[PDB]
Amino acid sequence: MYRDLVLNPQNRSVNRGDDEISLTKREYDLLNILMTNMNRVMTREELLSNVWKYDEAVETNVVDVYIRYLRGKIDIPGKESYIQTVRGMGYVIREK
Repeated sequence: MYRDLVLNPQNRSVNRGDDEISLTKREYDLLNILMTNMNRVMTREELLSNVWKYDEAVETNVVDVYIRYLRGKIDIPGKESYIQTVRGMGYVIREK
């Protein structure tokens, strides 16, 4: 019943209310794994292994960078981020 964000696989974008937000391949995959694992904290290692499955020369830092790309496109001013940072554990999307 979580509807703050709704994935659109037809054009692999995400809807925030009535706003459709275009996402790159990596941004979509990263948002998808977090949403599929709602309320569970995903470590950078877990996110890296899922979104950069066969990539070479890609460290955990890239996960952090993409979380920032995601926040830039989906977060709204005056509202807490849709993706929460959990120091020492990773990232999580929490149903409120």
